[PDB]
Amino acid sequence: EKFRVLAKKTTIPNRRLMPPIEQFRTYTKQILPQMEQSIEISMLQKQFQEIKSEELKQDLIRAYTRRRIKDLANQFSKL
Amino acid sequence: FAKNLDYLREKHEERSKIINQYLHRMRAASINSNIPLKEILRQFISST
Amino acid sequence: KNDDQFNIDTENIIDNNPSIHKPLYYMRSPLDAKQIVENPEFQKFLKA
Amino acid sequence: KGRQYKKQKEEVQAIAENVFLDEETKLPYGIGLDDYIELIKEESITTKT
Amino acid sequence: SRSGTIVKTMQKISDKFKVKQTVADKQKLQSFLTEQTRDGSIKETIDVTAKYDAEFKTFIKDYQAKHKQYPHILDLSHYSRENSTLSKSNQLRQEEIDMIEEF
Amino acid sequence: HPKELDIVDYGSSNSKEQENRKRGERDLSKDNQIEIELYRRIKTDPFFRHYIQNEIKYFTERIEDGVLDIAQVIVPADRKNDTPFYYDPTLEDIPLDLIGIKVFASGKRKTSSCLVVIKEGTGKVFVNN
RNA sequence: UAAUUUUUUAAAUAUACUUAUUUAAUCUAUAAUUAGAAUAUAUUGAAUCUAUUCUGUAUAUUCUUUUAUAGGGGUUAUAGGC
Ligand SMILES: [Mg+2]
Ligand SMILES: [Mg+2]
Ligand SMILES: [Mg+2]
Repeated sequence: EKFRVLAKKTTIPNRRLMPPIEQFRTYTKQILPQMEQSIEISMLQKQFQEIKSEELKQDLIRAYTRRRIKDLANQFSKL
Repeated sequence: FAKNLDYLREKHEERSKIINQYLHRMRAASINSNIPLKEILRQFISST
Repeated sequence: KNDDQFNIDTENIIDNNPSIHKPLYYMRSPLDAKQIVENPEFQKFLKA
Repeated sequence: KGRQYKKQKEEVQAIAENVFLDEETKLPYGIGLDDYIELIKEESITTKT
Repeated sequence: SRSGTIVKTMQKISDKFKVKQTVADKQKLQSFLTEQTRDGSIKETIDVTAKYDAEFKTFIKDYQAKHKQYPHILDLSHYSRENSTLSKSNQLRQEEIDMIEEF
Repeated sequence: HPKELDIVDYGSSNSKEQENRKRGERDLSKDNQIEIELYRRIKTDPFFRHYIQNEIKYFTERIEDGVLDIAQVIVPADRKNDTPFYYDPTLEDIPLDLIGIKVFASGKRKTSSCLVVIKEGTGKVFVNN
């Protein structure tokens, strides 16, 4: 129903009867890096396996940080 | 399964080296030491 | 070969159960390594 | 988890359980002056006797 | 907080390379097993290492059957008093008298 | 000074605890009721019985160890893990527990005091009849 | 095919109103994230020199703090009087 009459000459209508914008930001900020770090590391641990020296190992990591910190420098440039 | 076995080899070797230090020093505490008896015990207690 | 189980003797705490003031010696959900071994699965993988 | 919040009548009736008169007395015991009562029970007796 | 986020990340990163998603060496691993399988030294390795770490216990806990859950040790003395049998009332009569005489 | 009490103070004393029942630990003070609960538990606890047997000994070993350093002119100092392990219960995970239709509504201002009585019906209003 | 208004009698109920009395400040559940302090342990990094120190992160504890999710309910936290 839509309308019901209470009494004589009293009609009233009755009353007793996936956001995208978050879907984007949750992908950009949270989901990408967690998917990336699992990739960006496993591509490196394999590369550290064949090597047996401890000099190269600790320099690739420290080079990976520089190349990953620039990613944040761009974000703060934005609003 | 094989990774979790490497997860032992680190620890068993860690626990072995730490112990084999104490064993060496009790052979030294038998000789090189003022207070030989306690060093034999202190180095046990830290192993506990 | 009944040298496998592990007990606490919750009635007479200290007299029967030694070193009970040290946690690593005494767990809340203790293991039975013999079961862990004698599972046929665990024997296969190591041979694998 | 029965309510400690008690109404009046329970607090009133809880008192009368402990106090009680006696026909020769018509005075209450459980209030604390039970000693003074036992004078009068004797005094009424010692006079007549 | 730009200078703060930079620092927190670099240490998060360093912690993950310490994790081992893979094998390190095989000759060591195989030689490690043959030595211990030779005489049955494996059980000691499992018991001791399982005690001062849970992560190895969690992996091996599944292979085990017939688990037991005792109380926690600190809450054990309290657990025994609450479960006092009728026989233990014999003690509690004495232990009630020993203090009353004091008081 | 004797504490006089009133007619009303008799309801709780006897109705709560009957004279027919015996007397027990619950009838005592709490500060005494706790000591019993300590006297019945410490006999079983491993920590207290261990720490208290050995308390004097810790007080001496720290002196003998210290006098060496005064004899070997080095300042006194403490080593690591000289003591036993004892449970740090904070680091350990213990249980927290062992185990029709009406409405009446009011509203207020400086001095006024309104009382409302809602009933089902047409849109219809009254105030003080 | 009704029952307006007013007065009176008898009883129950709780909601104004009256009295006494208790409490009253900044919250939870979780998560991420920020700001920072206290300890204890572990620990990367830093020594142009008090590295028996400083900093950072984690763990537990001790209070504090942003945002989110959901849901939970506000003043008295003030203003006079004596
Ligand atoms: Mg008023
Ligand atoms: Mg009421
Ligand atoms: Mg008042």
